[PDB]
Amino acid sequence: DGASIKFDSICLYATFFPMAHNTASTLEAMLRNDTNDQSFNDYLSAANML
Amino acid sequence: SYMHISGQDASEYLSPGLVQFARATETYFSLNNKFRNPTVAPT
Amino acid sequence: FASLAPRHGSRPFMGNWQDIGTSN
Amino acid sequence: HDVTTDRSQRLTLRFIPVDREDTAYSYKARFTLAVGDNRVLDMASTYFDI
Amino acid sequence: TAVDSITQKKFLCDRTLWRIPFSSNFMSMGALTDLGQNLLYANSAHALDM
Amino acid sequence: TAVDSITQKKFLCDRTLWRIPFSSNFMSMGALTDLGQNLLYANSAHALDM
Repeated sequence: DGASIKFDSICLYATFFPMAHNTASTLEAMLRNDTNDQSFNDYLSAANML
Repeated sequence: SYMHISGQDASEYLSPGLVQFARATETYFSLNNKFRNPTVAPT
Repeated sequence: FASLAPRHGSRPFMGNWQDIGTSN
Repeated sequence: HDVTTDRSQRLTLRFIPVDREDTAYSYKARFTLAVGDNRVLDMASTYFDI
Repeated sequence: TAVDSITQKKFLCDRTLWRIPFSSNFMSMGALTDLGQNLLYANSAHALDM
Repeated sequence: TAVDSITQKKFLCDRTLWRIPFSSNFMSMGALTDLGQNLLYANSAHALDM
C-alpha cells in the first residue's frame, strides 16, 4: 500500500592506510601467527529464545 | 596529633596487613573512605 | 619500535596503554 | 620514515560486483576483494554505497 | 474538600534490559562470575525448568 | 496528490576552517608533522601555486 523499493547498484568502498613499508612488512608477518590472533566480543553476549 | 591531622601520611596510622587487598580485589567496595586522608601544606 | 611514533620533547614515543573489556 | 609511506598508494578502493541478483526479498553481492601487497584495513569502514 | 479517595502509587521503566550477573556478589563482575563460573558446574549438566 | 520530483541535496558547513595536515600519512601527529620537516621539505626553497 503505497511504497515500492528498487535499488540500482552496489559499490564497495573501504578506508585503507597508506602503509609505511619499513614497519608494515614486519607488521603483516606479526599478525601471521598462531599466537598473535585478536578476539572480539560484545558488551552483552546474550542468547535469544523467542 | 594521634588523630592523623598533624601527622604525615594516611596509610601509616593503621595496620600494614590490611593494606594489601586494596587495589587488586577492591572492586567489591570502593574504599578510600572509612579512614580519612590528611594532606601536607607549606606554612 | 622506538622509532615508529612522533614524540614530544626529543622522546620518540612516551606513555604505554590499556583498553577495557566489554562485560561489566 | 616509519608510519609514513613515501610511496603512492590508495586510501579508498572502489569495485562493483561482477554478478548482482534482484529477487523477492534478498539482494546478493559477490565480488573479489584484494588488499594491496603491504597494506592494512580495520573492518569498520568496508560498506556498500547503494 | 475531601472526596475520601486514595492515591495509587506506582513506577514505570522502559527501554532498559534488566541484567542479573550470575555472581553471589552481582556487582562489577561481568565475565568471570562467582556462582555460574565455578569449576563445579564444568563437571556435569543440569536442566532449568522455571 | 501524487506529483513527480527530483531532489537537490546540499551540505551546510560554517564557523570552522578547512583544515588539512602536512604529512605523507596526512594526519596531524604533534605540532610538526612528517612532511613539515622531512627529506624533501626541510631546507630547500619551493613556491606554492593553486
